[PDB]
Amino acid sequence: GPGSMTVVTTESGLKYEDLTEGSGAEARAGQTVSVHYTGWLTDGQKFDSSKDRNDPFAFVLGGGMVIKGWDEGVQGMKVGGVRRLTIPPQLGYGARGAGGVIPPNATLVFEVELLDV
Ligand SMILES: Cc1ccc(SCC(=O)N2CCCCC2)cc1
Repeated sequence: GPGSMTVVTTESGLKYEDLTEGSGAEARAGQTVSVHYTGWLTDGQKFDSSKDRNDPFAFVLGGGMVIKGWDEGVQGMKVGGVRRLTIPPQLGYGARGAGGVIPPNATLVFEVELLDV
């Protein structure tokens, strides 16, 4: 009624959460799709807001211009759907990580919102 709430991990390691069911169409491979991305720290500190550009991030799914959690996340995400994709410190920035923005060892919380495909 009010909504669902569950967490599940994949074999790759990445994770994702349901925020808003999308009744449109799952992202296609080899095609460009516009979606909004939001980077949040372990505490909730925002370090990236696609909304800044005032437009959806249009990128080709399965091209190589994103991270594992991205390809896998969008691969399932549907138009108008919103899911919280959780990427580890290994499948994200990398062993180096950001100077002060993001720590070396920590879970990165990224929000994905499909606007169009
Ligand atoms: C603040 C900040 C500025 C530049 C970067 S690098 C962009 C990046 O690595 N992205 C991963 C795939 C989704 C789009 C963003 C990371 C953080």
